Amino acid sequence: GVGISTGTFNNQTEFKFLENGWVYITANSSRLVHLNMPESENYRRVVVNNLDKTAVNGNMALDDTHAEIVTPWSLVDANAWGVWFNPGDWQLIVNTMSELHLVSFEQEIFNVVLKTVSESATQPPTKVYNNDLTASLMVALDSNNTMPFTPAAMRSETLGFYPWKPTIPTPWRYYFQWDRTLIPSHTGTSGTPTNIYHGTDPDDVQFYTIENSVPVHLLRTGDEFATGTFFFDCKPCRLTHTWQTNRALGLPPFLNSLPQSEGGTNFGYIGVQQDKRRGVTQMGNTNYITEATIMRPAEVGYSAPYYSFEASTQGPFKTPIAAGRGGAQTDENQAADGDPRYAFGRQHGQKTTTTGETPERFTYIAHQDTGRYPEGDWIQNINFNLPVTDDNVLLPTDPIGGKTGINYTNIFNTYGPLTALNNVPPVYPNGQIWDKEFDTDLKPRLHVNAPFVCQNNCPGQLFVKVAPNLTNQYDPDASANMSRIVTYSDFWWKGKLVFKAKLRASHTWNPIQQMSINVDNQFNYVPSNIGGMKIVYEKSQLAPRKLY
Amino acid sequence: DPDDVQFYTIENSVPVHLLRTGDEFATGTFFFDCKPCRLTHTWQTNRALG
Repeated sequence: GVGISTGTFNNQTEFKFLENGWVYITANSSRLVHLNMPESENYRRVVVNNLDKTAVNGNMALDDTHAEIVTPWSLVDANAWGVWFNPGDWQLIVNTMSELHLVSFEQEIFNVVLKTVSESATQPPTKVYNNDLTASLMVALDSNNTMPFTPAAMRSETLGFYPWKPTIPTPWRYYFQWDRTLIPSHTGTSGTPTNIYHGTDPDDVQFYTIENSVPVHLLRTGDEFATGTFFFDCKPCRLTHTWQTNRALGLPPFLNSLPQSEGGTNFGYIGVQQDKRRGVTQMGNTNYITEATIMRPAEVGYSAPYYSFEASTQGPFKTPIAAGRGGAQTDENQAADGDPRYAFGRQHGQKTTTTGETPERFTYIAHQDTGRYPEGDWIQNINFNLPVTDDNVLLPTDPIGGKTGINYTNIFNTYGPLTALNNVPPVYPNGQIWDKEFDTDLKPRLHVNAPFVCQNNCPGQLFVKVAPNLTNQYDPDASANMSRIVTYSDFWWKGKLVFKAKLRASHTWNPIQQMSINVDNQFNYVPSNIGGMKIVYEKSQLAPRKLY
Repeated sequence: DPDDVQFYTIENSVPVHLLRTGDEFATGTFFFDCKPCRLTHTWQTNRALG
């Protein structure tokens, strides 16, 4: 009814401990959601073309040209770690667990309130907020995944990360097809490179509408909507990282001389001359068995062309890579291609009491050592005469195409049948949790954005919208915009996300890395004297494991 | 890198059997799950297909 509540607030995280070292993690999330009525009730096909920016030679990487359908609907997206876990729960998970399973997800909308705004004619402005007990809220759940999948984590537009802070949903839009050509250039290129928006292919037009594809429920102040529990079919996510590169696989060489004293100046020695050694190499025309040349079971990681931009029908885009740079852990200033960089706002971690549009940002330097250090690679001739001469080696310091700032490693690819690599780690709090699997016939081995990828399906997207609230003057044949009563809705959203995790076991003599509170980071986890909050990023794969 | 340190000891991880002259140790049978290995070679390159 009007005065009877329809749900309960719940933002607890439960850890139910099962048998055999498995724990059942239930993450409850409750938010207050604020929804204004849409700017227009119509679907728009809007094109963006930043010709002014890309007209400058050398700015081709700044292309923003695209076509999208702007919809009158809003998307309630809870696909982010911060939506479900506070830093304490994350500390518990990433310190005490070894792997994580995504089990189930359900959500509901309850305690719907629809209000209208009226403004007086008094010379000093003044407005009064009133209830409309008979207005309705339009709620659509796309359980069959008919609409384009638009995870809001990519744009930092999920629900907020604080239970005590009200949140807003993101206006929903999806991509419309377009053909675009952009010929690259550089500062000093003469003429105008071809920079043209070609329009849309009729063969690819897909105009989706919520009304035609999803059942829509009209919720009044006494109604509630529950989605039901959806169960995932995803692979487990490891909460441990690998440290072993190819150089640390297998049996080390036997040391025939060992140090007799402590100190860094006292090393051990193999003793056997390098060409006289025993072992197996994949170099059939050399007798040198060294740590670099000895054969290994397979390859860990792969070189990829970095900051490579590929063009297709829709224009240029960056070639994605599955691993971060080498040596970035020692020096963050060297973090580059492959290290995901997150920009977010006051709803998602930025200090809630800052001023200005500048976002908060961090680059995630994962603990897994699966990357490459291209400044240390080289190619040399098959003859393999050592020391190698100038003409017989291609160093990263050598130019390609006459460019003094491009070397062979920029265009280099060593992905092969022998490559082994890990899934992306969970990035807390701004990282996406699950992703939908591509509908290609041949599918990618992993997604760079979410650690969980949905094989068959995963939960339908939840769309909300304030039902039209018309005045007495509505005329459907009038060309101008609709005349509506200024209406907005506040409703309560509750979600339940269920995980299954395995408690870790101490395998080594030494203690592993753990997350802790310390004097430097202490104030990152408590409110300021004027109510300000922030959620800094936490690494997930703290503990090591043996690759081989 | 401290996050990668892994010091293993046999005494802390494996049961250890002390054997005297009159003792013996059998491991039991382990059964594999590997794929078959072919004792034949292929000769066709792309130029000899079809």
